[PDB]
Amino acid sequence: LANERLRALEDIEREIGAILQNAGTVILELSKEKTNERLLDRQAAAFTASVQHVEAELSAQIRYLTQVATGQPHEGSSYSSRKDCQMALKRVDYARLKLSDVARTCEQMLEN
Amino acid sequence: PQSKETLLQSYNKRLKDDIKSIMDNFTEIIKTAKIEDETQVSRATQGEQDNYEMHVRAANIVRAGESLMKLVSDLKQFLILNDFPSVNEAIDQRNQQLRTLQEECDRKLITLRDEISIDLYELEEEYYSSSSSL
Amino acid sequence: AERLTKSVTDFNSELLRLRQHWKLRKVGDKILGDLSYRSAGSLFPHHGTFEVIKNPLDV
Amino acid sequence: INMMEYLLQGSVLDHSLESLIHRLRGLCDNMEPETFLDHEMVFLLKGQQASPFVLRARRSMDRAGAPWHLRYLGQPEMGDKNRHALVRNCVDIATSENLTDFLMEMGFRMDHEFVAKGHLFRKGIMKIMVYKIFRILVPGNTDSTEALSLSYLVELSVVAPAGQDMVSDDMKNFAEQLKPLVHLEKIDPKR
Repeated sequence: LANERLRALEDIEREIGAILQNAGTVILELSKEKTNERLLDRQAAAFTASVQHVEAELSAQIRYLTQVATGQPHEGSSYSSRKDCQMALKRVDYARLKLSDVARTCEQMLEN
Repeated sequence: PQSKETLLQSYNKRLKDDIKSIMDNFTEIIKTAKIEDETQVSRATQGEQDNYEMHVRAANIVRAGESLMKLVSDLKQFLILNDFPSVNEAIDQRNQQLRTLQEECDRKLITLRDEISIDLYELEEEYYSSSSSL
Repeated sequence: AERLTKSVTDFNSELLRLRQHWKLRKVGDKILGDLSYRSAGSLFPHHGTFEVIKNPLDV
Repeated sequence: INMMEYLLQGSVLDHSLESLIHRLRGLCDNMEPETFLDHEMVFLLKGQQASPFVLRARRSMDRAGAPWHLRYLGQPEMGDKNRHALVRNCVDIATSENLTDFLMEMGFRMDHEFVAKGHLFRKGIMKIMVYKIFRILVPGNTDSTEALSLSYLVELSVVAPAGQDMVSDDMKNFAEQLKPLVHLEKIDPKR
């Protein structure tokens, strides 16, 4: 599932980057001496590319869900195995307790 | 899936509308800021109105990024909650693990039962044969 | 943006473990789960629907 | 009372068998698949009536001591368009092994034989079977068979009393909700 994790990471990164780009561009817009001419155009291009990339990634990721999507909430659960294992562990704990009590009584016997 | 299919259609519609709105807002802000002569309206008021419009547009774009962060959150939740494939595999794995654990535990328990029973047999052969005789 | 980066660089791992034990379902915006043995053939008329809220998450 | 079986039939290519099975298990009741191999032989009586009575006998080759099953499925009762399901009269009788000899001595003559290998899932009353028809290679040789086609066959069936129909509506809804992965529709047997 690490695929989804990587997707989300990329998404967040791109979003933050585009936001920073927009900030810088508007700051240079108010600037009395916009020295970053070509640089500014490059930034605009980069921001546009980033937005396009984000959109494409998002659409593809949305389809990923539709391929597994069905509306049905899904019945199948692990409740059976889990409950069984819990019961077994409790039984083993009870056995351990009884064993310890018998051991303690035997120790008492030895103590005299 | 009508419900899920309609939800997917609504998500696509929201993404397209937000992208178009953000691009239009950015273009409008750029021309307005590039700058224009004031006629009748006058800078004092026209300039203050432009400042308010730019601030409102920045607020709209900042929260249009928060809406997309919410969209990323929904993407992660649906990938984790509505991926029945992953669920099948995970359930199977946890089940196998727990079953093996339980069975190993049981084997150990039985052997113990066995060892405790042998000790009990020795004690039953003893205590019963003790002379004592109150 | 910087605020988003500060909120960008655990909820997901937690929800993943939750999937590992509860197999939850999607309705509205109040995502629910199954807390009954109705999958394992129990005819008890009771809704075992536990909610999941954002508070990295609370059940 | 008579037993009517609602059948919706659709196909899945093998390269999508994996995904289909995954989705199926995820939505269907929490069970493992049953992996069923069944050998079915069709016997027909050339009676005075133009229609020949056709009885199908299935033996599990994968299990031991499972009774042969004789099933009679008559003409379709499909009429209204607001059901999207093949409603047919169904009589199912478990039988002993001597069944073969009994039927041939009774006059019934064997027609064709097809083994079927596939998985069985049940959702409530609904039972979904994804199976592949292997045209037996040599009628005697159950061991050798010919896969009829690459695609597997998905059948969703509910056999219930004639008065019940809510279960058939549930079957139609469930098939529709399996549409993104694959399409199950009522296909008339004719051509």
